Amino acid sequence: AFTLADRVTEEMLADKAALVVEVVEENYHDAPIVGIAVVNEHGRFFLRPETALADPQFVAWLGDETKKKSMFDSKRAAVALKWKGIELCGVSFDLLLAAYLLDPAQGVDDVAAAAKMKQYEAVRPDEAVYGKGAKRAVPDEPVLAEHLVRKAAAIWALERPFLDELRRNEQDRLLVELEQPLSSILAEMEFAGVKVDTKRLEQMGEELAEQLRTVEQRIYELAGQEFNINSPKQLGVILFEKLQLPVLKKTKTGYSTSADVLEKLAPYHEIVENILHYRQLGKLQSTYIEGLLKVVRPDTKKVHTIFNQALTQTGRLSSTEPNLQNIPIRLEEGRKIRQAFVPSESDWLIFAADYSQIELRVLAHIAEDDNLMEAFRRDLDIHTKTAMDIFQVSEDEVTPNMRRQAKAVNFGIVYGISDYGLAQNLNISRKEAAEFIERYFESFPGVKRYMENIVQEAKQKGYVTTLLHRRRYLPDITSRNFNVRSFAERMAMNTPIQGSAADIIKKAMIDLNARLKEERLQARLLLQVHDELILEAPKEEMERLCRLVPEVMEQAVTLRVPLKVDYHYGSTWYDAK
DNA sequence: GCGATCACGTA
DNA sequence: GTACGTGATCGCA
Repeated sequence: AFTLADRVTEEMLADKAALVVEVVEENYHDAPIVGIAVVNEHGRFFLRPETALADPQFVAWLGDETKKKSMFDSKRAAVALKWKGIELCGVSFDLLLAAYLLDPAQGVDDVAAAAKMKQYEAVRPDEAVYGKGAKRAVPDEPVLAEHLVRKAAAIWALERPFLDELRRNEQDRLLVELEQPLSSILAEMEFAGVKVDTKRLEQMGEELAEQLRTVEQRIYELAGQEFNINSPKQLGVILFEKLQLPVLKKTKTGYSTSADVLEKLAPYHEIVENILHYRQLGKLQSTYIEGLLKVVRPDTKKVHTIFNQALTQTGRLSSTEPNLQNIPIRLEEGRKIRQAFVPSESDWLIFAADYSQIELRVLAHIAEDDNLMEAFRRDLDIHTKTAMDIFQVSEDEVTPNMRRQAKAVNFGIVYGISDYGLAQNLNISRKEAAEFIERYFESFPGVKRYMENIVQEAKQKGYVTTLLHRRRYLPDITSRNFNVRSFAERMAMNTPIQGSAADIIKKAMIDLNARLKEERLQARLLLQVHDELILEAPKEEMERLCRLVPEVMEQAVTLRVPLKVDYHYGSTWYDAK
């Protein structure tokens, strides 16, 4: 039973409650709140949002940090309330983040999935209530209210079992002093958003458009025919049947036309380099020009990404609508779209600070490899130093190609890519790649020991852990299938590395947000991008930030090797280089 | 409309 | 054959 309340009453404002502030729009920025459920010691209550969000006692209760609330995905409700001018405080337990720390592979995205983890099933999955895709819709108040009360009652019942397992895993502080405080920082970053110079994007767009139609006209000429260049099937007919170009790699359906195999087909026909150029420009025009323009809010002229904090298996953040963690950087006209991200106020600047080789530094510390640790204590170029060791030469003898290959080995560790993957990246035979790895392990025997020990430890315990006690379970580690076991072994090696880097950057963000308020600076965190923090601040604060931000990031944790931060600022994201 | 598929961008 | 998010095509409704 539950009270479908018409008025907010004193008893709904207990100082501990499960709270549900339901936002059904996937993108919760400036999105409607469809209902409110409160469960506490005195009862279970459903509130209409027009009612509750106009009651000064309820609003005051939302914003009172000493009135503790338990929620599922508090950041969604916090941001939706931010857009209504209302602060949400006192969230002492977030069920979504608790479920994510306990087992990231469950894919827990609604209360029901988390509840299943504890054999609690008196709640429906959200897709059963709301529908899927097109037939998505808010149901009637009786149906809506019951579902919201049931989610709140589940949260109420589930806090204690979740906190108990968290404590057993030594993850209670990880939840309470890292992920939940970070969730507030992320909410504030999303709400603030990034200002976008839509005029320059549209200018870049009109320019790729004229360059696309030139190259595209060239392609039809070289094909002797018009076709959908965007359709890898049609393009595959033209390259491999009409032009008789050799088939170097097959895709599950037909012929691969990846930039991979196309570069190897370029000597055979001038159409290929044109297809590659069309691909590059169309990626930018469609995904980055047209994509970003679609999600700039015309009220703010800002993008307000949503950070997904309970998605990745490694503990990294992901971001959506737009995804600002894949904005081009390696090729120039790609990276020039970062010129479209500007400060949101005049006389402000963009400030970007990034960890230099944080994953390899984490590895040096976890593996305690004396050579790796020396390399970083000397602040060497790690790729040059790896090439020196692998190829047994002095620094003066490292050719760019030796460095490129040492860099690919290092990248292969940081991402745990397969031995077959190193051979594929370096376009070498699989055995040539094997003796590469071997040479590396002879130069870094501590990394080899770490590789072998962490795989044994994963087999033994069932999981691997990061510096801050995040864990990833690896059931596939015993599978009698080779490819399935290899990936699980590679995740055993890579997850403590990537996940520890992720932990460090999140602690950096927490420590930085406190120091900014402590220093009374107007600088604000805007974006985190796996290893980079991006802020905007008044011109007048750049100098204090050049000292402050790298200091906070480097001191976030004490490793056996220094942490190194590079930082830049400029009047756009591009120029913070 | 909705998925499966391919391709590609970042870290 | 790493972590993910997005756009296009395409075949089946």
